Amino acid sequence: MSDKIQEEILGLVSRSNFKQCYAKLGQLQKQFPNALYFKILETYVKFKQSPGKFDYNKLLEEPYGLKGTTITGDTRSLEFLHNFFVELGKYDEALHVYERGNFKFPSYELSYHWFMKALEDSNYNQMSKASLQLAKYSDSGNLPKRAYYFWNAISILAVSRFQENTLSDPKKILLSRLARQSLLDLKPFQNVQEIIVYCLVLDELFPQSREISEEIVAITFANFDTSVNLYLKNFILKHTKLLNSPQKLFEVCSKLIEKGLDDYELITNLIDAAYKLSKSKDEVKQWIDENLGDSRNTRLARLKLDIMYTDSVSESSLSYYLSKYHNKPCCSIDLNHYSGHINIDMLKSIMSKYDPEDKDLIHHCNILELGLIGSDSINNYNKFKGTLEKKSVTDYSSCSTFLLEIVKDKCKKTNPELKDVLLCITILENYQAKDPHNFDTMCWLIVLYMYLGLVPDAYFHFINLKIKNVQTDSLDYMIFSRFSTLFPNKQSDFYSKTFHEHNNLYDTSLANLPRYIQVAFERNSYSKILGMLEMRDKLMKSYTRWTKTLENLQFSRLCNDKRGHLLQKLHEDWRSLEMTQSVSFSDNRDFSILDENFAQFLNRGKILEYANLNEESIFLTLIRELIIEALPNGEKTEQISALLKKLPSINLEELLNNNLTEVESASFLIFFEIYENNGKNLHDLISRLMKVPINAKQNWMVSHTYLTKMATLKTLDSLKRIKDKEIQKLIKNSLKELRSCCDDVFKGYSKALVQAYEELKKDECGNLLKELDVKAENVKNIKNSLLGIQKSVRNL
Amino acid sequence: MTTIQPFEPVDLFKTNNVNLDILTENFPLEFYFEYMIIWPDLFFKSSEMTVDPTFKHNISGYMMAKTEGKTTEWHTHITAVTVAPRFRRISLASKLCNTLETMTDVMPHEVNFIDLFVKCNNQLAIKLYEKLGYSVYRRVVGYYNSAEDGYPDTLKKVDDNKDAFDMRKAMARDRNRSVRPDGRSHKCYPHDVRF
Repeated sequence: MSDKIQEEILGLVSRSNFKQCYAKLGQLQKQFPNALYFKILETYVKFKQSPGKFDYNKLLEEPYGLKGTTITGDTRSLEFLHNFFVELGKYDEALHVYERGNFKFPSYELSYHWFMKALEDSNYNQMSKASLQLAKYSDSGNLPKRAYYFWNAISILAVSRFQENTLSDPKKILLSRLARQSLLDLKPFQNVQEIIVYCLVLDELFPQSREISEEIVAITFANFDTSVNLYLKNFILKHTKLLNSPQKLFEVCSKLIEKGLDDYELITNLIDAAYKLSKSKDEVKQWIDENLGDSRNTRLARLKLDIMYTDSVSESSLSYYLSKYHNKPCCSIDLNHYSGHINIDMLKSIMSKYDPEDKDLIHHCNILELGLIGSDSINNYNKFKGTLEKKSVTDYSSCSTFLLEIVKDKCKKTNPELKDVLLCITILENYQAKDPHNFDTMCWLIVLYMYLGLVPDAYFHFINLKIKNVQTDSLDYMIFSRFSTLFPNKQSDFYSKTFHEHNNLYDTSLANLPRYIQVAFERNSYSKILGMLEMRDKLMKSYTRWTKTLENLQFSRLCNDKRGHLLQKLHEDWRSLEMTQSVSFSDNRDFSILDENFAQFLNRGKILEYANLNEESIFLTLIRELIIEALPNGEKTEQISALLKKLPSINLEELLNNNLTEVESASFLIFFEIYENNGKNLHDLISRLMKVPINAKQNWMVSHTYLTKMATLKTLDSLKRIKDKEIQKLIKNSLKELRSCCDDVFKGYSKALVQAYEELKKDECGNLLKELDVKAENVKNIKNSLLGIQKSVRNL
Repeated sequence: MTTIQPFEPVDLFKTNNVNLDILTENFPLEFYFEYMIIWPDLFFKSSEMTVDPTFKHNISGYMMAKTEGKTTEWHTHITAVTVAPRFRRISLASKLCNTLETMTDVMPHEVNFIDLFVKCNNQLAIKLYEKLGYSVYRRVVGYYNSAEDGYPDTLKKVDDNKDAFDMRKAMARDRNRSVRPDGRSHKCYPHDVRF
């Protein structure tokens, strides 16, 4: 009955029909004079009608604020107060009322409710307080009192890892002391998870403590007698090494290895401990081989023993490992880890000793990466392109290493030419026709098209990857980054289906996290909680998560779509970040999937300038979108003003150029002039925006520079506060040339590609094309894709 | 070199090097959470210390399992096994299978046997499983039937591209009670597999 009123009142509040809300609440008031929930509803309705007309301090600070005295135990009344306080950005007072409510009316239900809602706000300090209240009143609860004390420890662990800024220096020691003593009083531990939390509490809240390491080592080693646990393996390995006890390290490794754990970390620690125990090299080698047999680690343990005992890898141990793995993909990384101790010629001679029949495709790839022989990708691929027709369809071909090496070499140039970009496209497309499931070359074909702006053929690749769930956050950045200025086609499956299905991670899965968080605590899966705690934090700060919403706001603006609902979610997302008291963005993009050294390759590669997006660029784009909402009101907001100070205290012009494109930099300065300076300088500012050249060599900038101009002008047209006649003349006149040059630029872009194809057929590109045993693909197909983009751009 | 490491929930962002494989399923994000909530200890990954985490993901694979059944049916079920393309055909798939053996044969699990479902046409997996001591117990007709395919109506019709093998290994404590040499000739509906 309480809920049924809530949406009815909110629905009438939503439709701005506030008049009958008071009477119906008054009817509820006369029936329920003591129901403070209706009193909270009244203020909520009052604030919605006119936020600037009702005194927040008089009506909310004194009854319910941080000094609030009006304290009630009704869960619904407190929930609505927390909701309204969060809606006002008063997160401190939002969770303050529940602590006071639990203080005035302590109960297992109210403490449980406080724990849940504080969990939603990521206030790890509050669950530490909330869990303790549950422990005292655990008598009426469904869980043992020992569970809640661990919950306090986990919450303390939560503050230590992610909310260390919220603790004063004396408080850290007090909470550290509290965490250990609560878990000590519950000894003996009932299960593995309880042991892990105590070890987790000691490991990070008492670092570099000698007695802490010994205590953890003792208890974990005792549990190893009957059960095998990997978490305790991590605990015992780290602290025993800190103990500087080679005898204990040898015993621990020997105990776990004898139990069937084939781990190189155990082997390395066994190897390191034996040397400090002065064990002979042969004794350790036979002991490892006797207990572990012939494995990848055991063969490579001998190489580790060679470096530790002789500072150089002996030919006996290396050849033994090369006896089985010379033609394996893992040979590359294993020998590279020891490249500083291995003689290259001695390794080279062994590779030349093997039979040419054993010198298979993988063997040459291992040769090519080791630098033993000069790059012969063209011949090696030609030699091994015969493996393409005999390999399994689902199996990946290692011939990509040859072809990608050529692709990388050309792409290492700072300014790829039009023919150079097209040259790599031709090579990979034929290989991808031969190797449909090979993501290594297929990802590069994707990246090649996006730089040229050719979305439709690149999007044809994504559906074949079957990207879903976690892969959306880490791999959609090649395609959905800045999508509003590249492929603004609402009717396309690209946006209608692929984009919409990818949002389910953020709109649905992200909201479903709290339910799974609760069961983990209740099922005593405390160990996964801390890692799963990091999972949610990175999600709301994800680069892809923030980019897609802001770009969609521009895309909705570009297509004249409604933005009132869209902004509301942005404020909720912005509110969600703010209550976590850590305003930051999480770069979860997987740049390593394309190249090992992609970090060095991002900033120098113009091939990925469309994906060059940092925290400063993301934060700025949020500011521009937030200005859009505030401009029709014409009022400066403290929300925007405070964020402006958080920007670097440098010249604003230079900050844009380091994180945003030139056209975006001009457009960014456009919105500030009207917002900050009341728009006195648009006449010069708009002229500079139109003076931005649009040349056929700009590749993806051509679509970007056109649509950024298209997006910003449409905003200023729809902004009704523009009253000066003269600036109104140029804004519409500037649009005229923008509509006119819609096809002029594209046919120039279309024309420019044609000569590049002719350049490919001739000179060095043609000669290698004959060497490639690959003939140039037809021009007409990609032109239709480019003309298809021009087809959609006209209707915009 | 390969080291067996716990699979943290945030490691899902570091699994692209394994997840882009065509036969490796990227399960719904909720499904990844369910396994670690009830059975965290068996949710681990294979990592390479030779691969620097700063420049590239070092995860070579991840193993999902569960324990079901009662009394004689108490067993560990292997759900999905995957190995990164860079680390295949080097018996690392065998190591993870043996890793579940030593983990579940001792306390607190002490399971009677290990079972899993593999498609009948998956000859690559069938030879791998049978090599390590696993034995086929029954053929699950229509295990991978979609909604369009509907529920199988008869066990007489069998298709290798649709039926799955109830593909088992017996432990020492089982005394081979849960395995039989004639498991291929036994057929049952997907609903008959209840624990």
